[PDB]
Amino acid sequence: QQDEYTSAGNVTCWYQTGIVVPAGTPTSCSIMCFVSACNDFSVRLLKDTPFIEQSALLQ
Amino acid sequence: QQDEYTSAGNVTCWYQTGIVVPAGTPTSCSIMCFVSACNDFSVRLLKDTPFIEQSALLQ
Amino acid sequence: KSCPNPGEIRNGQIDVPGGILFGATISFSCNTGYKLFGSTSSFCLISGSSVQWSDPLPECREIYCPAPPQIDNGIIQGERDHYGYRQSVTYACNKGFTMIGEHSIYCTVNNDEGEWSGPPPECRG
Amino acid sequence: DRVRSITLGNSTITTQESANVVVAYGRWPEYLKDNEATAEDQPTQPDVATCRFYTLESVTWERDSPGWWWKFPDALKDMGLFGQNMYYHYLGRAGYTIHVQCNASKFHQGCLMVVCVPEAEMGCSQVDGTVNEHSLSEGETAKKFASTSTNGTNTVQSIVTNAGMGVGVGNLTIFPHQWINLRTNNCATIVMPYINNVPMDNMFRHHNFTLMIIPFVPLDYSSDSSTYVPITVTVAPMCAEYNGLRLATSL
Amino acid sequence: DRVRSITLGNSTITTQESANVVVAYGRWPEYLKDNEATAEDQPTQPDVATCRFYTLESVTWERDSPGWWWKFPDALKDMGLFGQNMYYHYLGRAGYTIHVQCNASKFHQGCLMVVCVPEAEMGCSQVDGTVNEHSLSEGETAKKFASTSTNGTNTVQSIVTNAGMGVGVGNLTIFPHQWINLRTNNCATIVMPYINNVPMDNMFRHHNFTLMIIPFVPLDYSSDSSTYVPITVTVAPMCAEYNGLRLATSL
Amino acid sequence: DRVRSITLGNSTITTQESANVVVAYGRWPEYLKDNEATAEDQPTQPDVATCRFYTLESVTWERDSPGWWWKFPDALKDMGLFGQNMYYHYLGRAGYTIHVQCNASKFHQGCLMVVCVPEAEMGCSQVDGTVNEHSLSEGETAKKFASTSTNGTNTVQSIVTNAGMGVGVGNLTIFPHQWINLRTNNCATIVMPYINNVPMDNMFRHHNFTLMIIPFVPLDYSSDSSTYVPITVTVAPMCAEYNGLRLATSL
Repeated sequence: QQDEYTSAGNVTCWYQTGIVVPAGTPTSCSIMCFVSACNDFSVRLLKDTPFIEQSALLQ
Repeated sequence: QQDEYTSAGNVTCWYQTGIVVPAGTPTSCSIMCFVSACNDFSVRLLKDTPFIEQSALLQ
Repeated sequence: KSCPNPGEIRNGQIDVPGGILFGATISFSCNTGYKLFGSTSSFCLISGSSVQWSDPLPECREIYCPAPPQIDNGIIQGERDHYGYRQSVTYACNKGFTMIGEHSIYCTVNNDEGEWSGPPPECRG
Repeated sequence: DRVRSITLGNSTITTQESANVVVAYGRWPEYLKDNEATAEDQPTQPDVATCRFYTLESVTWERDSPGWWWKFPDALKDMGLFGQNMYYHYLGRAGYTIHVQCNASKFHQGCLMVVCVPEAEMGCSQVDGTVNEHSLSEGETAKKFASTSTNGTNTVQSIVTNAGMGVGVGNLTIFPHQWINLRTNNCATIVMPYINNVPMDNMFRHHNFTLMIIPFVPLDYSSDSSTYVPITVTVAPMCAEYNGLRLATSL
Repeated sequence: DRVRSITLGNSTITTQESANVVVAYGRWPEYLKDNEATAEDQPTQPDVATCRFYTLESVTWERDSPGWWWKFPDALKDMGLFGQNMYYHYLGRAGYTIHVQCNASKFHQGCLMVVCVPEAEMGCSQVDGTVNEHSLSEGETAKKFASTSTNGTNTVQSIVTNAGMGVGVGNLTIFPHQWINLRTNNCATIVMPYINNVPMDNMFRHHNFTLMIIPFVPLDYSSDSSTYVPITVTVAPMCAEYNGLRLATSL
Repeated sequence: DRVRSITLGNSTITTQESANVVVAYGRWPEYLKDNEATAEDQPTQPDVATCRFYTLESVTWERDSPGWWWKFPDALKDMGLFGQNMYYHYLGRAGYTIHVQCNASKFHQGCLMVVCVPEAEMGCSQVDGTVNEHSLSEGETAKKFASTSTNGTNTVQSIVTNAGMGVGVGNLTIFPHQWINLRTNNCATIVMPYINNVPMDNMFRHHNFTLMIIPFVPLDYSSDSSTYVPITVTVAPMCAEYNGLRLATSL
């Protein structure tokens, strides 16, 4: 639950030369980004996850 | 300063099969030619070069 | 205080001999083959809520040689308008006529005005 | 064979259609040794803060575009902790690694020359005149050649065919160079040692070398290929010393 | 693997999309040895003046074009010092190297057969008739098959599907051949020894073999691909002897 | 490196732009050993009649097409002597080799995810409801995701972004998967062992796993590239046992 003490930074992406296509190919392409943890990652101090929640039993 | 005694020849270039391009590429291309001397070249009998010339001092 | 960036006159040039700070002047020129339609210089003056440039950027518009002088007893291979700088005009003679002189004329610019080369050829009977 | 990676400082460059790497005269950047040195005091050698890949803004290769030139240093003078040591110090020394990056498709065609010129002393437009400093270098904004002979006071005679130095623009192949032929490669790398006639030299006064990018064969494409083809230049110092510290210069 | 170079005499051929090299029957051209020879006198062996790459004029592969055939020798009879020794001498022997060169883009498609046929005795158009010599060979100008059955006296029955010899045009794969598939390669090479039933044989009388180029799959392209696709043929003798010198023939 | 061949039974698969082969969890299909087995009687192992490449009908990748899913087995239940043993036997065990084949040109672009999901229990459209069996599997006809939230009784909630299981459709990379990026490869292969919590299990009751093909980046092309791009799926059992024979089931 990061604050601005333990902030981590920000990543940004820019064209270096641009996209060049011949005639007869589309001009609008797409990128995609896959996140994973390196081989020195670790987590600690178990807590509950805020993403699941109910309002009565039988759920 | 070659004459027709020490002439050297002439080079010439011709299509062997031709240029073939798909659809959507330009048809007019360009070649370029780079000249260099082989590893057995030599020159002798220093002279002045005709390419530089002046008409008074301070030049 | 600094005026915004002058810019870039294509087919031309901007000369800034003293910076772009307040009260600094800049000059405009056009390359060989273009006429300068616009202002010649621009100063860094006070503009309302900033300092900006006295005059906007000018344009270097192509200098054109006039239509090539036709010749009697002759012909021009695909005659055209818009004969800019360094462009050529090729002549030919008609049946039974002999060609004399420069058989093609190339457009240059002199004193900032378009001008063809030497006279077109002649066709002798 | 065509893949390559260049890791300098905290910066990396990946490439997949590289031709080779010109090392200027077979010579790699190195530090000033003890017997070729002339200054007495101990030099600064920051080594990771300054010897990394600084990327200058990119230029648009148009169909009718003569060329471009940058001057190093004075291009990297506002780049991080190279452009700061370069301010606080009198004497500086460094080599570079220039990576020029221009990519197109397989339906485009063209050919750039990428050439580093040591001491590219240039010639004003009025033969009886003197250049400015602005007319030699805009920083990271490239100056542009011209397809015709230029006019105007104090501005370099930048017709392409003479390259602003009075020589033939095709003989520039004597300098360390590469080409970018949009049918084979899409990047040129030149590793440039410290070429100069004094061991260390000031960095604001002397434009140690000039990078010229000159399209010999121009762009072209057909029905709806991509109209916009940019060129990006990355420079990375190497073996960078400074000597003679005092208060910061100002211009 | 696809690059190749063939150096014969003072001539070289470079190629970058070659499939392989057919050596006719696993056999390379060689000189007539002493125990298989029949002529008494000493042969001429010029060796560099005659065993080089002679290039014949090129033909335009159109969208509807049946094929082409040349006859060797009598194609190289006006080519340099092969076509001169071949005049002054009664008996001649030689193998060849045939390089067929046809290049297209990646948006074109097609498929040629390149096939060398020994003793390609041909059949006139009127079944009860006799060919000319012109109807078998025009020199370096190729003769052309026809997409339908031909008529006219003395002219070979040159419908493609029979190939002018009365056989099936798809069985020609029994002869030394290659294909030019405009999606993979752009040149075919066949190395052809001296195949004949006598050690040496006259060169004006006997068309030792026939080179047929037959497009099975025709050309095609789209919006504005290049309309003109030419084919060029280069032949180079190898191990060429002659015997029996006298005054020059005439035709 | 990109060429590959897979020979199973009397069937072969050739490929020339394969990326690699995912072996599900580093694990290859194998037979049930003697100490992990629970059924007493001797199993059938047909081995060449059932462990071969069965090809399901192909689907048309359109410009706006959410995805597809198949359920194995119950897709190969009408395929030869796999779908017959599978009828006559109570218990069955087998791994598979899934080869997905989709080819386009160099002027097309796209990206499929090909992912095998064990126990892909799915969620009905009415939250307080129950799926059909038809709504989970049509046999060899694929079921289709939907670009919006679906309605209707008994039909799986098949909005793509949740993949019908209630999870995020981008996290499916935890399962054995590949991509088909129409710029690099044109086939994905996943070798899938028998993953289940009992040694052998019935084949009509339990959909052992689910194959989902989901285009993340959609099709696109320009002026007259080929509009029709199909996807074909081939599955081949491996190490297939059956146990518990009796009269044939019926549905």
